[PDB]
Amino acid sequence: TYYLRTFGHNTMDAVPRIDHYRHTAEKLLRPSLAELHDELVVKFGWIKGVLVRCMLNIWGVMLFIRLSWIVGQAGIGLSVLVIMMATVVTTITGLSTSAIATNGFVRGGGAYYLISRSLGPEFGGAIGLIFAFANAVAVAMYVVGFAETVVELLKEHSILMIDEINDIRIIGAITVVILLGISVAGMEWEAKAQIVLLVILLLAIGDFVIGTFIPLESKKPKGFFGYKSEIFNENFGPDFREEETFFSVFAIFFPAATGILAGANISGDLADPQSAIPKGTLLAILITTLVYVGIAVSVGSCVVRDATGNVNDTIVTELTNCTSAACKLNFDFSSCESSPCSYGLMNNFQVMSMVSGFTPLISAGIFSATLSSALASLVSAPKIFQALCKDNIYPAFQMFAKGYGKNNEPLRGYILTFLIALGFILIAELNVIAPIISNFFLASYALINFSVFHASLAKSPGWRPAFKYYNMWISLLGAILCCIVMFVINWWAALLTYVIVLGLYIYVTYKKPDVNWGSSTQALTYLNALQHSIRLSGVEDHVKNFRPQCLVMTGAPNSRPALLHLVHDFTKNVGLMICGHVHMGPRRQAMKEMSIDQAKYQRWLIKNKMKAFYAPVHADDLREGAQYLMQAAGLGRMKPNTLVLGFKKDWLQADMRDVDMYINLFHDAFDIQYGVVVIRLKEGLNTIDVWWLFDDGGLTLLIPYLLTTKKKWKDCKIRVFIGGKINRIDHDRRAMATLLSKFRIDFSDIMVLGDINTKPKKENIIAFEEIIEPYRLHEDDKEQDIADKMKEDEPWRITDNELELYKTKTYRQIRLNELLKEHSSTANIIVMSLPVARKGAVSSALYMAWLEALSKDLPPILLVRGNHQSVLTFYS
Amino acid sequence: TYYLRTFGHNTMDAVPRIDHYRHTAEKLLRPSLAELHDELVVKFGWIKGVLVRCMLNIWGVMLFIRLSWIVGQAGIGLSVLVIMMATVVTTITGLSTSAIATNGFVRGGGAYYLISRSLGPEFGGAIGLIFAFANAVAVAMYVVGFAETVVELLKEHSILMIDEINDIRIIGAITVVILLGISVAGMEWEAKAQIVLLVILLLAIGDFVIGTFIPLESKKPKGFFGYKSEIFNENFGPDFREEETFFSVFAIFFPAATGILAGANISGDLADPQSAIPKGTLLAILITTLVYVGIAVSVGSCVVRDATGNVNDTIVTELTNCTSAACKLNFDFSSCESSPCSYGLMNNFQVMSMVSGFTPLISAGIFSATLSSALASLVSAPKIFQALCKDNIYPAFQMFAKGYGKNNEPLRGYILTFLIALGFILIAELNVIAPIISNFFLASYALINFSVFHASLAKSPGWRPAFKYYNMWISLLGAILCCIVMFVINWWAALLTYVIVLGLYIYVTYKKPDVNWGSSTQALTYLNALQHSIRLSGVEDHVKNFRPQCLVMTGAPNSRPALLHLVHDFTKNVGLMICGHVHMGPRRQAMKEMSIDQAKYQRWLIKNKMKAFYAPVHADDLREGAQYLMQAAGLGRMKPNTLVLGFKKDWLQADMRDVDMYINLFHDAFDIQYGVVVIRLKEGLNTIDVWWLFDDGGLTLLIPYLLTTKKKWKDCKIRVFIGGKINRIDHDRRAMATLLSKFRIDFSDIMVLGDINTKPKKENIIAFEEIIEPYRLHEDDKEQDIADKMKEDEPWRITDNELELYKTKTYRQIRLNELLKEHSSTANIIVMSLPVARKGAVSSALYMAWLEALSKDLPPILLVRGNHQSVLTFYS
Ligand SMILES: CCCCNc1cc(C(=O)O)cc(S(N)(=O)=O)c1Oc1ccccc1
Ligand SMILES: CCCCNc1cc(C(=O)O)cc(S(N)(=O)=O)c1Oc1ccccc1
Ligand SMILES: [Cl-]
Ligand SMILES: [Cl-]
Ligand SMILES: [K+]
Ligand SMILES: [K+]
Ligand code: NA
Ligand code: NA
Repeated sequence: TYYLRTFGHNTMDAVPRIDHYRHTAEKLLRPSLAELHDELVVKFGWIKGVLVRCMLNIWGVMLFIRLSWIVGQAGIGLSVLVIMMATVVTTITGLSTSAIATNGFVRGGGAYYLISRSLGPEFGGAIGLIFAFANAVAVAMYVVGFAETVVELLKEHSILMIDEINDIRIIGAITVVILLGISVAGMEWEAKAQIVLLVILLLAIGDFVIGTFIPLESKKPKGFFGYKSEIFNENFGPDFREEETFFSVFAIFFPAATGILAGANISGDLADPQSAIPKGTLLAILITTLVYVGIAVSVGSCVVRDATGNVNDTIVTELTNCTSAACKLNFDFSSCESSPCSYGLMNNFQVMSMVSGFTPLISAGIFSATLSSALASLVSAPKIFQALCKDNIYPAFQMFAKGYGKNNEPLRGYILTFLIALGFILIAELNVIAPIISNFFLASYALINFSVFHASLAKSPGWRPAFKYYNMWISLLGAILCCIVMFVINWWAALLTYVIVLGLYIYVTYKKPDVNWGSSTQALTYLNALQHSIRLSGVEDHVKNFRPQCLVMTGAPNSRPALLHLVHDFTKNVGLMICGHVHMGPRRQAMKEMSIDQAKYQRWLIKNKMKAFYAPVHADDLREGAQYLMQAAGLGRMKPNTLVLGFKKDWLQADMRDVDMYINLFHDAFDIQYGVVVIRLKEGLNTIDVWWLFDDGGLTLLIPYLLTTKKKWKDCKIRVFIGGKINRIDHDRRAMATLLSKFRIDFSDIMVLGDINTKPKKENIIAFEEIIEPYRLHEDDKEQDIADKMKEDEPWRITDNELELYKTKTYRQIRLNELLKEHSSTANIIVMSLPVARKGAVSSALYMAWLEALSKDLPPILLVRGNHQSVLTFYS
Repeated sequence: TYYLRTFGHNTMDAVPRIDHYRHTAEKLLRPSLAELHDELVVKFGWIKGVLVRCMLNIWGVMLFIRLSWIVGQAGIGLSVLVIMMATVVTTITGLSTSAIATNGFVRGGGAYYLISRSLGPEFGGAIGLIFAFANAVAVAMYVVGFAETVVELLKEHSILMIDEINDIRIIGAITVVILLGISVAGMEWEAKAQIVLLVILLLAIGDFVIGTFIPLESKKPKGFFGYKSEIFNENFGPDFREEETFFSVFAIFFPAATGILAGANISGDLADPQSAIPKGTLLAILITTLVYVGIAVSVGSCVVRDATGNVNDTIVTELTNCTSAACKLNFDFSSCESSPCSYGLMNNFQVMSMVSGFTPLISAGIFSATLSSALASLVSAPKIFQALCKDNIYPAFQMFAKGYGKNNEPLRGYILTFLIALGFILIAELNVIAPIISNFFLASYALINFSVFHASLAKSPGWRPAFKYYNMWISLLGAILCCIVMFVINWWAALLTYVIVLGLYIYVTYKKPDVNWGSSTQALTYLNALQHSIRLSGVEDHVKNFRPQCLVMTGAPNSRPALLHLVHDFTKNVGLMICGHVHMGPRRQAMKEMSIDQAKYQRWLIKNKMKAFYAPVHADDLREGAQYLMQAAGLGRMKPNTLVLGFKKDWLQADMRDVDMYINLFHDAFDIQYGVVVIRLKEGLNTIDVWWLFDDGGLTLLIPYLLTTKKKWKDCKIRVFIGGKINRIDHDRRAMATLLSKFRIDFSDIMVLGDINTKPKKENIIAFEEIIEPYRLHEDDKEQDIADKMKEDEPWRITDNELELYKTKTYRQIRLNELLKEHSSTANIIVMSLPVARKGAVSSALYMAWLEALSKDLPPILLVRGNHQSVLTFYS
């Protein structure tokens, strides 16, 4: 029966499957909500790819040469502490790297890809460039270590080509060329070389361990004695026998702990990360740390610090106190504290190859240790560089993004890193440059830990690490410790690397590349905005804290640029600006139109440096869309309180439905207690005159003050016009002066006008009547059928009863325009009180004609009507 | 002739008057917008009340006693440097005080009133308590200085009552009693006493200056020589003949620079501030600094450092070189370096009373200098205390706010400060206390400067200070310098004062007093929220940055508390919660209802730790108000994307118009790309089962993950139910497991059901039909009048054609409820996919019955339908 078929076969709705969430690597092409609702070649495992590579990269030129010197200059306990501090740093860094790795599929590159996809392209580009350069230099430094041991073994025998430095450069160039050859040959060959070096190095470590368990009398003159408790108690203690300190020993040891990201830098060639990187990196760190601690302890409890290389030392046991621990085992290697004696645990770096068995085996271990790390860094650098260049963060380096072969191999990057390493090898004296490279590595580790902390601070639902044990405070502590260790090693190198990081960050944030990766920075932006708004929602309103929160019915924010600039003038950095656009038409097309317009106009607002919000709505007409915006726009206490309208210039030649809707917008704004600002200015193209004739709470006074508080209008002086009575001009002038001095509003002059409430000129009244003519109802000259006109061609038709009952207001508007023409004709901008027409008593056409008559033939003028709630105060 | 009357007489709209902005000190007030729209005893001047008080408070014990010691230890140049540094601190503090005091009317109080009204009651209360205590201690300090000079002048004669440390207390108690008496007498009496002390002190200064232009041979054995250029060139340079440094000298000098707020603590008795405090304080600071500099230079270029007072010191032109500025004038006061000589600039503090003429005049200058400052502190402390107590910030001190007499005089505070000063006088050894009091004053000054900087960083339109020359960077610099100077003297005193300020601030912010003064803190809250939202508006959306932005149709947010808590569970700290309320009725009453409910419900939300926004609207019905909210609610990119509704539990016993409106809310949400979440739980009042059978983009999966994120559901494990095919259970289960492992969604078990698509039980289908019957159209048994029935009692009437076209979907809902009953009966919460009914094809009643049949008789269940835009991702 079909009752037992595939669920979801008898419906259009699709069951969840991986094909709906897969970008490119289809099935059923998951149905849209409308369709359901609308009316009808080389891959490595974690062992060979991560564990082995990190293992080899960590173990370099120090495990077999300089570690004994460290256990000599500092005690066994102090050496263990030095090891454990860097181990803690690398362990926290590895935990953070794992947490970043288990968040999603990592395409290619290493630490760069993780950092850039975690917290964006600025830190990402900075750390990518710095880490790539650090690996390129580390190639030269490991090769220089190889050259040093080669020339040392040649000088031990009878062989020398040129001066020691020149021979070092000559051999190092050859080895770097050979390493470039192996790297170019491909990744499988690199892996084979890596595993053979791993087995040789493990054999060398076993050789050393077996050697320390078989003491011989030939090495008795040396420091070798074979795990004598006297040596243990003697070497346990900080004997710094030169211009050396604990911090300097830590600075010397720290480069050994690096290389933890060799496996993570291969992510572009791993079978799958999110399973390989975490366990491989953690196991590598654990094993390397255990080996370091064990070998340090063994060499400290088996070799004495000072030793004289002569069989002439005797064990006769003659009369001697010999409080030192050298004599307790025998008289060999004693009393070379007066003059510099040849060797021991403080003057010999070959002691590792001494206390062992087969010494050429230890030399081969040296070669393998220093060459595996160089190969790892030489592979690591171009992968990171190519991953960063594919993103085109720095357009100048686009050439190095190319790949070759079946597996994308950056041969240009290989050539570039080979050239950089070769250049740094010819110098061959890199002890000055080593702290800078260590600080670069530390900066990369610190920003990895900060990446985890920052992604955990922002609470993005898409953070979701698969790897547990990644506490955010532990990662923040790891970043802090990385910075501290960076400063401990060569303070000025740390300052310089901070300078480079900051400069690259600024350059990237100025270039502003067009990439969107869902970084933790954007999530943190959202979280900050939400938390700040929630905090603001609990703040009680107060009069001194009032701001003009303006909703402007600009439609497209491009139609009236000058108007939007003017509104921005008294809103930018003070209050809120919402650009309201109402879209009409069929719903399906209008939704797409709004989606396109939102992006386009928000981008235009950002590009033109406007601090405005775009608020598009869909409604059947302008009035109800404005109703939507005036009822619901905003969030919490950031809702608008003022409606800003551009003057309807074409109302004379337009359908009176449109002007009726304009005036109804006025009425609705007054209905829900909004202030209204009407702006009339010439869109084609020093005093600010404020005619404050009616008390609206002070909005018509507050707007021009905010105008003068900006640099654009800083040179314009506010002068005030108020209404008064003749023969009392000075009294009212002084009252106004004291009133706005209590408001601390700077003014240049106050003009009291007594010519208001006087009949305007005959020509002006004739012109107003001529303008009014085609909108009169003329009920006096008509029969009772005019009531039908009052319900069909209306309520915009102008009646005779209201034209006679409001003739005072009409004359006041005309006379006020005459006064504005006579006085404020040469003002930069005019702010004037906006008349309020009582709803249900004044037709739309009469209101619009009042505004036209009052505003005609004037410089930029603002008609303002406040909410009649107090907006100013003179109380503290 | 009425055309020339008062403007605004023939209209209802008023003209701007002072009475419209006056709290209590009439007229007809300002007419409301609705009315125009809706259809039918001691006061001081700045000279006496500020300038004199500040000059008297600044000049204390040091001006006439220890200034010479400072000029002796440090050089003339370093003395001028110390004076200028303290002057810079006090001048920036005075500019900041001026800027704060020229904003609004300052009722009473002093620096407390300014600080509290500028940046709120927390810092305000802290600094009020600290400054009041500091002035109370300073009373005892100045009284102790007066007692010390009295006892010194008594010991110069043969008079002595008891041991010096006890005679000091005996005299100091008497002087503090007399000071309390004169303070209690009244303001006018205190002013007269201050004026006479000012004239006596000016006479003493003139005495010193007149006596320095009169070199007498009787004072020649001492350091007095009378402006010899050798002394000028010799008294430069820092010769510290003790364990004293430059910083210690500065610490000794700084208490002389304080007292700059004496005229600002009298603000409650000034004729008018905003004009008295600025000019008076600045002029007082300038005058005091000029006098300090002149006195330092004069006494440095006139008196030598060391002087062995003896007539036997003569200069008979003996054979000697003596390359020092002692013999160049004469042999007097020469060679007292082997043993400490009796006096001079370094060993004498009475040198001021010696250089001058009449010496008792200088002693009276000492007395006036100490007593005027003590009186100023004793007056200022209770004024600040009673201003702080009138606000009830600390309700334990409410008894100290009451005043007696015509002018409100805090007599209780007077007794309190008298008792504190008397207690500190009995100790009589306050040199340990001194750094604490200096640090208290410095903290007060620093927070004044920070008040100006804060009010300038926030850009409140109501900041508007009347005093220019108040650059905010200079104020920030002054605050930083005040902190630095606080640290320079007695670092641990600075730590202690920071501890007290921090503790008082925490206590006040925990007590949360009910005041609202329009502080700069609230303005900065608004500015920060706006800036963060503007920054967020320029952030491109990404899939892994998606958050659930939910608009919940709660109505009153306390009607369904369990539903509100559940929505909060997956919204708190992640995404946005908007509580939508639709208000109906007449507009005039509904606006007032909305205004009341906004405050009430926002306060209720805050008081229950809910991070939700209240969004009330006025609309004709629920549907169009919800349309308002879905179209316009939110600011920028912080707009809702999901609609959350509670289940209509009473839909059976309700008018079908309401349920039709509910289902139309569903359809409208689906129309504009909104997810819908339906929640059905018992309002009366461990696994999370997710039955997500259709791919909505992942919202049905994302919500219960966010549920498990919270600590309330941290013990609940997500287990998943999907629809599959029999005999392919394991393959589908594995596919689901890998899909949600790529999503990093932790699950306990996956259950695949093949029993879906099978016919439900007979009893359940019978019950569904019985519930359905009352809303059936039954057109098969009727005539063409059913078409009219399908237009009036409609479109909620259920047709037979759709009941047959969607019988499979009905059976699926019933069967799914059976499966939920048998499987998820014990779950803590159930999340299930929400069926999508195609608009125009399924009646409202059929859709509601589908939901009811699906979710009936179950634990708390969520029906979720996502946007069908991708919400999860497995890409990094
Ligand atoms: C940034 C680390 C890159 C390799 N450099 C580093 C590696 C190791 C090691 O153990 O991997 C040990 C040392 S060190 N302190 O010399 O013993 C190294 O410092 C060098 C090496 C050679 C030239 C100059 C500095
Ligand atoms: C916080 C300031 C309160 C007054 N105390 C202060 C005032 C003046 C002055 O000139 O007004 C000078 C000094 S001084 N020369 O440093 O001792 C004063 O320190 C004293 C005074 C007496 C007892 C202990 C400390
Ligand atoms: Cl690394
Ligand atoms: Cl003060
Ligand atoms: K290493
Ligand atoms: K003083
Ligand atoms: Na290596
Ligand atoms: Na004084």
